[PDB]
Amino acid sequence: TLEVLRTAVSKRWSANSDLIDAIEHVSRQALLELAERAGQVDEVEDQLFRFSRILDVQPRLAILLGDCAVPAEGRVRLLRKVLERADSTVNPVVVALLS
Amino acid sequence: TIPADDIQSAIEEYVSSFEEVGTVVDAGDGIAHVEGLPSV
Repeated sequence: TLEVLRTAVSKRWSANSDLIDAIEHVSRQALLELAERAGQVDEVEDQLFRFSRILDVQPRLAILLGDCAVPAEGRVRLLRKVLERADSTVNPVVVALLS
Repeated sequence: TIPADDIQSAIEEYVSSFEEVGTVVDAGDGIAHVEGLPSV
C-alpha cells in the first residue's frame, strides 16, 4: 500500500481531489482483480447493475447515502443491512466495493 | 439478483437508529461568517 502510494505521488495532478479519485480507483481495480481470480469475473457486473437499478427506484436511500456531513461510519452503517439482506447480494466482493 | 421483499424496514431500522453552537470561520470589517447553526 505504501509502495502504490509512492508511485501515485510520483506524478503531477490537475488538482488535489483527482489524486484521491486515482487512489480509490486503484482500490476498485484491486477488488475487481481479487474477484477475477475468484472466478466471479462477470457476476460482479450484473450484481452492480442490478443493485444500481434497485437503488434507482428509491430516491430516499439514494440521496441520504450522499450525506456530505454524516460520519463515513454512519454512511457504511446505512449501507450495511440494506445491502446485507439476502441472496440478492451473494457476491462477496461487491460488499467492499459498495462500502 | 434483485430483492423484491419490499421489506424496506432497513430504512426504518436506520430511521429508528437515529444546544446549537456555531463557530466563526472568518471575520472582518463588521462582517462574520458562521459555520454550523443548521436551524438559524
